Amino acid sequence: NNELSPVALRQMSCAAGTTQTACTDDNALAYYNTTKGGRFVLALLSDLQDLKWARFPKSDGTGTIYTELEPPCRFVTDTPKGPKVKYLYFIKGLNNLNRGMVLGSLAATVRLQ
Amino acid sequence: NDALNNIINNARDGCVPLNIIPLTTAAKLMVVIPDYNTYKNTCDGTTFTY
Amino acid sequence: SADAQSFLNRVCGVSAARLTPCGTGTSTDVVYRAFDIYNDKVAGFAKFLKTNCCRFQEKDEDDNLIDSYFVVKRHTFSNYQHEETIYNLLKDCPAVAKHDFFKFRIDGDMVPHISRQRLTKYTMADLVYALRHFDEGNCDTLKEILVTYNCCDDDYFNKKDWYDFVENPDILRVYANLGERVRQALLKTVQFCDAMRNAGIVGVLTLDNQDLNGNWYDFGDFIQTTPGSGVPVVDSYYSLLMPILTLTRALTAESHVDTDLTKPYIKWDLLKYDFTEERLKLFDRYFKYWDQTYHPNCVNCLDDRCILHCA
RNA sequence: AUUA
Ligand SMILES: Nc1nc2c(ncn2[C@@H]2O[C@H](COP(=O)(O)OP(=O)(O)NP(=O)(O)O)[C@@H](O)[C@H]2O)c(=O)[nH]1
Ligand SMILES: [Mg+2]
Ligand SMILES: [Zn+2]
Repeated sequence: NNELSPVALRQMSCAAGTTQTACTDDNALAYYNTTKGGRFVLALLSDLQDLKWARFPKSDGTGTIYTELEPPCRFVTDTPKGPKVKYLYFIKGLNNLNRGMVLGSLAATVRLQ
Repeated sequence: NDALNNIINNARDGCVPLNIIPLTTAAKLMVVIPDYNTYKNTCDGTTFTY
Repeated sequence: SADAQSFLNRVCGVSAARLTPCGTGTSTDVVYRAFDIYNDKVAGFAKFLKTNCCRFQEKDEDDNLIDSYFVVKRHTFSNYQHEETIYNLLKDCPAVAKHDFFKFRIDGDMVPHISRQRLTKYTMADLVYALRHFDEGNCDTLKEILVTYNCCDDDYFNKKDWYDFVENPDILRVYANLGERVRQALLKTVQFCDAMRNAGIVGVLTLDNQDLNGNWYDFGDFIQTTPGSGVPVVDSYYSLLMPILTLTRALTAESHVDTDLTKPYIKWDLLKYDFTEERLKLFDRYFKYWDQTYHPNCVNCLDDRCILHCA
């Protein structure tokens, strides 16, 4: 038994763009984690189709980082809504264990296709 | 200064390891032999290869 | 009546199946082995006690026992379907042991079994634990492993101070006979990681799910994702296996012409001193899925921790 | 692994 993060995590909210300051209001289901030292997001989901940038606000507000994203992946979801498509992203430099954590939680707690 | 120059110019930028300068440019060789069994396997005869 | 002699020929597959029970009937077998556990209430790398397994050793032409076992286990019905699905997705890899799913009745009810074919007696975790927790008072596992793979003979241990490093420096030559097995295990691990990435499966790799031939099994803690987006976690595996890579000198075959232990050595020119590309090729060949930037020259490191990591 |  070597499980991949039994106790899960909580939350997904805020914004995104494609060229630095292109993040206007909210274009991301920026997913998970409020660590013990502070809010540190892990996963990003996008009902849109192409984004390279985002801006998550936290604590001071003045400190809100223009995150560099990575080339996306695509999948369809088994929501009660029906046909729903996003394009998956992770914050760049995210190590393998964190991606495994968020993928396992997303797949095992909520239904996808 | 002729063998040293000959092996320096073959280097792609002028740098060579220090451990191969006596190995390829020295004129004299010294061998220390513990016993006869080692002697007959290293420098037997009048000319040997190393 | 029946049962034992019918379970025997049901576990017996379709290839040759010359089997003999390991002192059991239809019941399980109990052993003392090493595991790597993390299940939210327990953690560590210790020797627990296995409980649910029936083992059948395999014979050959001259009716003498061989190093091949058929391990069949029983469990619930949901794990049956989950493991069957994952194996069906992963069955074409040449680094995955051959599974066999069947159903057999022990009583009025029918219970499911999963049978794995042609495993060895010990896993890689057993070897790592034996070498990392040495005790000359009781080292039966290490001696058995050494004698079953033609590293030495049973009378080598009649010597005293056979294990010492200062006295008897021949134990280094004795240990250096497992390097090829370790290297083949590393290559099969890389193959398994590639297959998992291509199939879209997420899981964490441990040392006790791989035997001493390199084959993999036990897909009970894996999940499923979209194809092409799989991710294996290989931190504990490589981190725990690292100290054994230099004791056994596993990378000796890399100094020969075609990475073959029967050909002469490579003849580098005496004027070459960079070797910056060979290091990258070796890292990409043996440590492909280790996800942390590697600097061949430690002048480009970011701090002392990175210097330690790359050195 | 002692969750089978
Ligand atoms: N290679 C090998 N391992 C054995 C044998 N008998 C018992 N074992 C031990 O028992 C385990 C049997 O495999 P399995 O239970 O599928 O692996 P696991 O790591 O315990 N996971 P799980 O309990 O989720 O099935 C191995 O991990 C190993 O440590 C044997 O004959 N060969
Ligand atoms: Mg087990
Ligand atoms: Zn570094």
